[PDB]
Amino acid sequence: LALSLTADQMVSALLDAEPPILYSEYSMMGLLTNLADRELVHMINWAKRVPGFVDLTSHDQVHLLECAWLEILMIGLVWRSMEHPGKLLFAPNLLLDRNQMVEIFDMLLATSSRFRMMNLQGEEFVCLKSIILLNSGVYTFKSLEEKDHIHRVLDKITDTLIHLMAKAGLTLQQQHQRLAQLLLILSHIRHMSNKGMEHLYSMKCKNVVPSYDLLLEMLDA
Amino acid sequence: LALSLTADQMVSALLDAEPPILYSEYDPTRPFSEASMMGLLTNLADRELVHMINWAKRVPGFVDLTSHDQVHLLECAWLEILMIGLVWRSMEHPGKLLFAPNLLLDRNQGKCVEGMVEIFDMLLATSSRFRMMNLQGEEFVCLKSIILLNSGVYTFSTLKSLEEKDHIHRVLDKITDTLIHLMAKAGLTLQQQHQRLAQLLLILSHIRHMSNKGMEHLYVVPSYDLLLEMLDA
Ligand SMILES: O=S(=O)([C@@H]1C[C@@H]2O[C@H]1C(c1ccc(O)cc1)=C2c1ccc(O)cc1)N1CCCc2ccccc21
Ligand SMILES: O=S(=O)([C@@H]1C[C@@H]2O[C@H]1C(c1ccc(O)cc1)=C2c1ccc(O)cc1)N1CCCc2ccccc21
Repeated sequence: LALSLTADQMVSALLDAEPPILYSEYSMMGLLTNLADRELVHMINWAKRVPGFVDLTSHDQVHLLECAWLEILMIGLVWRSMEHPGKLLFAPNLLLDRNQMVEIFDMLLATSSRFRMMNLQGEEFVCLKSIILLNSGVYTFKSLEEKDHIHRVLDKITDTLIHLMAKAGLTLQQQHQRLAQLLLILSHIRHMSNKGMEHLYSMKCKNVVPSYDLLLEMLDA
Repeated sequence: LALSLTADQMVSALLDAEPPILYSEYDPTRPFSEASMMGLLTNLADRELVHMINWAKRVPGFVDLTSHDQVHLLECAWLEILMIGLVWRSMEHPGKLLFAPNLLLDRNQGKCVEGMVEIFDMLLATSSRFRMMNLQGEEFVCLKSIILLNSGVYTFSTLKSLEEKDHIHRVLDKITDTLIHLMAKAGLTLQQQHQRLAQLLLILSHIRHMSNKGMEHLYVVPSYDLLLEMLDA
């Protein structure tokens, strides 16, 4: 069914699957871990709604989640903070400036400024967040049939991004230029995820990273 | 004048700029130890680096940047650039990484450095992906230039600094134009063109991942001062 969707159907699906913006519950690391943990529960249920994701085996679903989770968290943060220059909107009651580790903060800030400079639209945002889910773990995996399916869904999402842009009036040159601009930021999101994951470790927080079994269990629930 | 180039002139510039293929040390002691394999790899990478700076200086637009920004882009990109070169050299050697014509390593050989094998498998997967896609040489040089300009652009305050970033993004747009031109010229439909562009750019995210994972183990890394001195020479 996912491969028969039109660009409008794809966008409508992803917009309806969007998680809500959560609040923090009242240390800073404690507040952020608690927020991320509640965000993770919504992310599984969002992932199940990304067209094509539930066609994969449970093992492959876990592997993609297991690789994309912090990138998804981060891209959501950068989206939330777009309209707050100089600050990261972890939650509406948890808005941070740099003075409040700083290297990654600055990288997140730069990404928000870039989305702002590009006038990133929410319909584009949801497509990119789906791309991360399906792409981040695909090169590190039935497996053949599974990878083929993932790449066909990814092509569907490209088509949808191009359709969105054409509908907005972008020339053909502009469509491809913007498509390349958006995807290249995904290489910066990966970078930031890997450094975040390195920073979690150096803070002695290797325990907050969701394990394969946690994801599998959350997904079977 | 970099942004005045046509697509055909960009491809020609990038092809002419390609670095040479170097050899590894001749007849090393085999089987390798951890230390010895690392030694060989470090020595090869150190010598590749010099030619990488020569190549970088010929990537259109690169020398319009300040020396400080040129070094910053190379600090961020060098390992990704070495890795994409490795993956390209290895396309026609499934299951194997052609570090040099005289250093062709399979997976079991990666195990000799604890933790290496996981990056080894990622590199082999990327080479299989390029084979599956029938990556063309002209496309490869465009990709490798994208990594140089993009990897460090987001971590550059002043009018000049915004002009530097704007210049980088404009050159990146030109290379996008060039990739599309190559694809259209090959006969791909518009739909195919956009799909193939996305597929190529998404592989860049994986190469970044591998570079992050390998840099972690490096912690060998070329210093700011080394790169600056090489750039002025
Ligand atoms: O890289 S960080 O360690 C990590 C990435 C991002 O910020 C942190 C975090 C997180 C993830 C899962 C955890 O269990 C706990 C924390 C992130 C995050 C959380 C929710 C969200 O919706 C989006 C992103 N980091 C650097 C910059 C600022 C900062 C301040 C305090 C502590 C850490 C950091
Ligand atoms: O990703 S790795 O860090 C990096 C990729 C490739 O293998 C390594 C290497 C390299 C780079 C610079 C060095 O000074 C030394 C080694 C590589 C290399 C790639 C292209 C090229 O043209 C020349 C060298 N890595 C995996 C394999 C074994 C290994 C063992 C210990 C820690 C890391 C790794």
